[PDB]
Amino acid sequence: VLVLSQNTKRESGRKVQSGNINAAKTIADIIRTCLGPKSMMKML
Amino acid sequence: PVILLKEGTDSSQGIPQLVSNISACQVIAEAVRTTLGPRGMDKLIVDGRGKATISNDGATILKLLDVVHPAAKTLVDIAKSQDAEVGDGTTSVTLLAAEFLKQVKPYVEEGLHPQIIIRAFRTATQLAVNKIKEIAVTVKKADKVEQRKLLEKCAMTALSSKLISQQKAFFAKMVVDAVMMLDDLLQLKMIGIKKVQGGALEDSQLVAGVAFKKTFSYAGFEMQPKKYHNPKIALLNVELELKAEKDNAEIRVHTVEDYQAIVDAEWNILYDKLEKIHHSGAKVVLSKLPIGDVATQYFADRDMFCAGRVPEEDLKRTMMACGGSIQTSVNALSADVLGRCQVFEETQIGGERYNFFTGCPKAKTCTFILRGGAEQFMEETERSLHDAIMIVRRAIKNDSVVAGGGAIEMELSKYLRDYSRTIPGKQQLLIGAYAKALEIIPRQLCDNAGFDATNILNKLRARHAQGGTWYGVDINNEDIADNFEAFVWEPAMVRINALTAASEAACLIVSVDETIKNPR
Amino acid sequence: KTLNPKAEVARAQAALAVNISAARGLQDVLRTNLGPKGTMKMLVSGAGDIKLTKDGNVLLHEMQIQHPTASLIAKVATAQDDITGDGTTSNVLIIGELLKQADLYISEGLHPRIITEGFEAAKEKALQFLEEVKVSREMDRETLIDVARTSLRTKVHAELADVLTEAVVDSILAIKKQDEPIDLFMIEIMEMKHKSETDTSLIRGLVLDHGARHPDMKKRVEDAYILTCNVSLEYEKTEVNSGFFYKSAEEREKLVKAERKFIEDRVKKIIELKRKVCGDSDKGFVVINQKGIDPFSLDALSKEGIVALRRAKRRNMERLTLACGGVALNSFDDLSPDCLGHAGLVYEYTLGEEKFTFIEKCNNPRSVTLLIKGPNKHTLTQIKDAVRDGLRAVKNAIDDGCVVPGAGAVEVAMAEALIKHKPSVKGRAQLGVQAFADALLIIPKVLAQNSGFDLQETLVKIQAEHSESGQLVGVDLNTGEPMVAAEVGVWDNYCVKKQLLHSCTVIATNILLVDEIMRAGMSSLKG
Amino acid sequence: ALHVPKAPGFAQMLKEGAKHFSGLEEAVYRNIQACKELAQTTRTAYGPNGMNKMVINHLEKLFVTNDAATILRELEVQHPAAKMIVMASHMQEQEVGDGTNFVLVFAGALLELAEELLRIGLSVSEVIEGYEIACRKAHEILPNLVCCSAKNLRDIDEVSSLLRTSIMSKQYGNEVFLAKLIAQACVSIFPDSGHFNVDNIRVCKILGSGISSSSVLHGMVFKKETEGDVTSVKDAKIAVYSCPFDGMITETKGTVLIKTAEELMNFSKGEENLMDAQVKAIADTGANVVVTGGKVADMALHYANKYNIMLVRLNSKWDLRRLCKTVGATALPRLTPPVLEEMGHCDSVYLSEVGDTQVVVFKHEKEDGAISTIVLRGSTDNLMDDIERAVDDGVNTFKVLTRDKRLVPGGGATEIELAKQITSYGETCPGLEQYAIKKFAEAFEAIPRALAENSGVKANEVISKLYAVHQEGNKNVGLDIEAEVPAVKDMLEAGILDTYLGKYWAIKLATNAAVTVLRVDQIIMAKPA
Ligand SMILES: Nc1ncnc2c1ncn2[C@@H]1O[C@H](COP(=O)(O)OP(=O)(O)O)[C@@H](O)[C@H]1O
Ligand SMILES: Nc1ncnc2c1ncn2[C@@H]1O[C@H](COP(=O)(O)OP(=O)(O)O)[C@@H](O)[C@H]1O
Ligand SMILES: Nc1ncnc2c1ncn2[C@@H]1O[C@H](COP(=O)(O)OP(=O)(O)O)[C@@H](O)[C@H]1O
Ligand SMILES: [Mg+2]
Ligand SMILES: [Mg+2]
Ligand SMILES: [Mg+2]
Repeated sequence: VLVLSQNTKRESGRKVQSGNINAAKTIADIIRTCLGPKSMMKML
Repeated sequence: PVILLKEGTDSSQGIPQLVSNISACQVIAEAVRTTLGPRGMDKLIVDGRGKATISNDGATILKLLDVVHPAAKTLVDIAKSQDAEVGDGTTSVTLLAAEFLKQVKPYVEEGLHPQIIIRAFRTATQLAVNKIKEIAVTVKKADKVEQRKLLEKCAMTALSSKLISQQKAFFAKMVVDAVMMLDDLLQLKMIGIKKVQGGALEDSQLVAGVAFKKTFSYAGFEMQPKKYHNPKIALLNVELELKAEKDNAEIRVHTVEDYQAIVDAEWNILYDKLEKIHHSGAKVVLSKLPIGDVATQYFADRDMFCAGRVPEEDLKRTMMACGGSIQTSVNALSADVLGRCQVFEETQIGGERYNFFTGCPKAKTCTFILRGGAEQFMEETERSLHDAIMIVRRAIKNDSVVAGGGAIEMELSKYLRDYSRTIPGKQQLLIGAYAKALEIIPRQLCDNAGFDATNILNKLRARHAQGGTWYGVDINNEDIADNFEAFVWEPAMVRINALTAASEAACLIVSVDETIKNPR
Repeated sequence: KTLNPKAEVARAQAALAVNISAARGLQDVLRTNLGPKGTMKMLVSGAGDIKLTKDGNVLLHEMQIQHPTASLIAKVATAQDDITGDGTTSNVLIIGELLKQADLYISEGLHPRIITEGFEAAKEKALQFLEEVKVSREMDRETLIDVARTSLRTKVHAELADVLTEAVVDSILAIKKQDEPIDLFMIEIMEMKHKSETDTSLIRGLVLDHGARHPDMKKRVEDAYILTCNVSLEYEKTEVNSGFFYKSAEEREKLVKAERKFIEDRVKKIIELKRKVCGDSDKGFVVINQKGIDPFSLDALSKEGIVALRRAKRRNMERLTLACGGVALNSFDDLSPDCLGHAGLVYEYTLGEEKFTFIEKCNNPRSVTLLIKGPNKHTLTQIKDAVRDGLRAVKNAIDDGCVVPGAGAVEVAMAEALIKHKPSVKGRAQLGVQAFADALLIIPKVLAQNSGFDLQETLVKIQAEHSESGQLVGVDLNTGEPMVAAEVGVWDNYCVKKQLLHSCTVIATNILLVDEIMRAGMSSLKG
Repeated sequence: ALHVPKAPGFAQMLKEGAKHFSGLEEAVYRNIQACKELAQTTRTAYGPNGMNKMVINHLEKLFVTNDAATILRELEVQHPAAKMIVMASHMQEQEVGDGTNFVLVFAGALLELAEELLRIGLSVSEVIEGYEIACRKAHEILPNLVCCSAKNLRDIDEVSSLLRTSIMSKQYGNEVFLAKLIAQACVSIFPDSGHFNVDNIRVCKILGSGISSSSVLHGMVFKKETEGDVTSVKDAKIAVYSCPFDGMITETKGTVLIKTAEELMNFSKGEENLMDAQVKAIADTGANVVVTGGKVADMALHYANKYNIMLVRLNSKWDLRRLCKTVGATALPRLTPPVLEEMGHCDSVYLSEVGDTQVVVFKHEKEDGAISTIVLRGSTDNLMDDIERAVDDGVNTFKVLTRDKRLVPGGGATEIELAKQITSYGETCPGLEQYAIKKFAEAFEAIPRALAENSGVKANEVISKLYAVHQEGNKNVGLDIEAEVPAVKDMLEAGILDTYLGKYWAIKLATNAAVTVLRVDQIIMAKPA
């Protein structure tokens, strides 16, 4: 078996951009809870 | 979260999918690339059961390839279509499609609209069809000798790149006589192809009647003479053996008197049927149902021949050769329902007993006896015979031959280049690439023959530009000559059909930018 | 949650319900350790050790519970225990009752911010009422005795409780001062495995866990002198690597005597000091060393009748210096007789493999030693924990210039004050004030449930008796009749209750403002 | 490490394999994203410039077509919202048969806009009310945009000019010949008083040349052969028989009971005499070809070939009824020879072979008739399937035009005009539904943008030019396809017409799907099996 690279995965551009935008939106929606004086405390 | 499609779905974009399709098409075409001209070689395909398949035709090679690619199946489809239509140029259409795809690959990679490419392909195909129909030049009123010579030349040209190329001067007259005796409907099922082991290739003969293999025999087969001067063939379809009348019958016999009466009546019915069959004046009895041992011994005591287990196709061929009819009942055996022949023999060929039926002037069929190898050689000979028969049948209905080799391709390329040199814009490059892709036929021929392709192509282009039209390649003299004067003719229905199939395949392949595969 | 599929997370309602369930489960277990009428627990470890205790801080740690809220509650209880003292079970009960009262009003369409704002005002009012409801006394011996008896009544039975109370009071009065605060780390806790009756008294002196090593030394010594030191008396090598290079056996013997002359000089100096101190034969000499002693020095000191010790702790030197009054010197430079101690009766006691030393009969001792006696180990640990709790309670009552009656009259008074101050609060804080007032009445309810009487009727009778007469009417644990807590002798603490209320309010504010439990940490699993 | 427990209640009693989505982030937003991702798949294949799609199912079959219905049917999506969208598309195809990708794009745009409408702070009830009001307004102003109508329905030069716009969207390039063939086939089968049937069009796939060798037939064809020796008959009378061409027997199990030598010798003679008498009585009524639908015998076939009788055997049930309705004859449940009413009215029956396939052609000399057959040619099976699907779509469009002769301009002018009218009307509506109306007006711009993206030019400039043209005073002006520059062109002069009732039903179904999806805020599923 002749291969150029082993254990390598390449994606497109639109899909990568959509995934990055979705991750950023999820992070912003998760972090938006702790904002303002009426916010709540979290525990980890 | 829930995913959209099922787990196991594969997808891609447009440019990589098209590149993969072009690569698959090129890989598929590279397999049947060396099989073209007379200097080409055949292949050997072995399946899982251990059976070899040696055939020079590209159709069988593409069928035995077993390709599961969703895009590589376009070549097999057009190949099967060309084999079912005219049945000749099966690899030429694939080579042309591969060349068109390789020519449009850089144009697609550069960033061009596929609709413009499809329109250019359609326009080029229409222009090529119009040019071929214009430069056809067919005869208006010729004699029968001229038509026979044209058919013989077409058969010799079609049987020039096969395995029986050394004996192309013998099979041409045979296939001509076989096609000429096919009435007007041109029935291919009335041509029997028998393969008997033993003998040489030049020992093949063509009878003007019917001939089948000897079926099963009983103890009354050697007590009858297998030779008659002017016999009569009676076509039957009833069983001649001691059996019950009906399966859903019940006899409630009383004492021994009725038992003996029924026993005597069975033999009386049998003897009455035998006498009614014999009184028809026949000598040869043929039927599809097997014959028992009683009738075989009864027919041997009156110098009569009988044979059972006759196939349906063989019986139909015998009826078409003689002129009788299938008579299921024996209560109407006149003189117009029996066969007639001039000679009937029974010789041994290759250690197998065969029956010969010939001499009838009103024969509308024939039988071929192919000798040579054992299995693969016989199959190749049968395929070549079928291809020659199809070529002759197409030339009979088309009566318009053209020059072979590569003169028509060069003329089409020159016409396309001259047409593209006038229209400006982006339409010039596409037609130019389409014309340059048609020049791969002489290059492939020179590569298969082992000669210089560049110099030959340059000389052909110079001769076509300085014109001196039907000039192709030459393998014997290793130069260029006149293909129309060298008795190299081919039907015009092979080039147009192949061009249309290649155009359709290109339009179906280019207009695809997505590939979805479902699991299981 | 989409970025890490292998991570659990709770929402606003789920985490709140989980916290409420955990609080209820922790409250329903520790509700049987309030008051002296509680039940004892038997803890069995993984090795096979049995522990019989009644404190809540030990039960909250020996329960084997894996929960964040339970861990926080146990940490708060341990902090309260090692900062103040007795105040863990009641703290957990009040926290659970407050959480239940808050959850009762949360699942009705309210915001926890209003409940927190109401709880803040309720705690402020409770503190303002406690700042004026406290009673200041002179803090005599009877008050401390009653406080210790009330603190130790919820541990053992009666006679042992009174004995421990008397011992703690005597030790506190012995270590009592007029200018310096109550300093700990002075009373040695020695355990014994015999005489589990009336034997856990107070020893006016010090009891060590190591005796003499030379068998030729005297056992019972009358009037002797105490010498506290920590100088080394063994074969101490030099810091730089050296070596002997003798020639014959005479040089070897000379080098052997040379390395021992350094210790022989100190031995002769000690002998001369002892001869100068004594002179005749009616007195003795006791030497207390912190490091080891070579057998040569032990044999040399045994010829003069010296009972020296070796290998001691650091607190023993300070205890001896505080009791006898000597000087814990480090070198034998200015060895003056004024840096010695005075003793009275020194006898060595043997208990099989172990060996102890009794140093009693002193002039003016300031560091006593409590001799704990028990049949097994669990009883010894329980008595030690009870003594520690009593000492902490006595120290907290002494450090404060006021007293607070126990029982449950203070909680009823606080609830009545919060009810009277309920309509005087604007906004929607009335529900929070009512919840805080109803949550403070969990102590009398649990007390009446553990005593063996009714709850609602008892609470109604107590409220009626408190409203019909402005007195500190407590709750009886024998007949269920409304009695006075300040008349019998039930007393508690003020700073302890203040810290308990502050911790309860802090826990309530921290729990009611959390509604998200996420666990997105590393699994730390590779394979 | 500390492990967080579960909520004591529905979380603990949720059982394994099941899921729960109570919040709007894990339900409404998830469904909106799934619908957007589903609509983004078939977005590039919309107008005539849309490419094809090679879909391979689990049966190892190829599907290289252009219609979105087959693609959606060959996806097997495990999503509830996508399943509802597929069901709505199938319902639209069953009702009309020419509007699936448009409905998908409309629903996707509506859901993508409702996402931000709920994100900014608006509720679901006000959005649903505004969407319903906008849909009612669009349906009210829809009949006020009719600019063309069908005059005659039996004219060849008129019907072919109407379905050409719908055929060009599927087959770009070679569409005039297909439109002419469809018009001729519809005219040859068009009776009187309306009532056009959709099951009177047959499709025969024969491998041969290309699309230029296709031709229509005024009859029916079968992929069988002749059982007897009779080749072709000129003036023949077809005699259909539902019963098999054999001797009838009893349904109850019964055997024959022969006696001595008399019955044993006379039974076969009497049977043969009865068979010969029946064969003679069948052929004495003027019949020349007998079409059966069961198993034939050898003696019957021989007796039919003796009297020159053509035998045609077929096993398809519906094919027999179609052949009976084409020639006007009926069926018979017993071997009974006809007299004068159950005869045959054919013209020419012959057996030919084209493309190495022997087929029996029943050509009729009458220009009218009952049903017809469109013989299609091609080299590949995918192209033949695409041509058959295009012919079916053209037949459906012709049926829709016959049901309603109201024509509306296509391309991208009607949607732009409707959006402009909704935006102009929505500016005078107070409350909170004005934002929903303005969003519904913006959802109509997803068709011109997709068309401009598929053509190969910009979309914003084309939209601005179309808006300026509509504001100037023109209405029947849309985008251009053959023009390489972003410009506009008149739709009435070029001949771009579409069905009004079909578009109305498509918009209605899209609005119904939108208001049905925008009503569920929590999904409760279980475990797959
Ligand atoms: N005797 C000949 N002289 C010149 N050209 C020939 C001759 N025989 C075959 N060819 C050329 O070889 C090509 C291959 O033909 P053939 O092998 O018969 O079928 P296919 O085109 O399917 O390979 C034809 O295009 C023909 O022009
Ligand atoms: N003898 C008693 N008389 C009245 N009340 C008592 C008595 N003993 C204990 N209590 C009450 O029981 C409550 C619980 O005391 P305990 O469990 O010993 O310690 P903690 O207060 O830390 O829980 C105290 O608040 C106290 O008021
Ligand atoms: N010749 C044309 N000129 C302009 N627009 C066209 C033409 N043909 C089709 N279209 C547009 O392409 C769109 C797609 O039509 P079609 O694929 O037939 O059905 P669907 O709308 O269901 O996809 C239609 O909305 C129509 O407006
Ligand atoms: Mg060939
Ligand atoms: Mg206590
Ligand atoms: Mg459509």
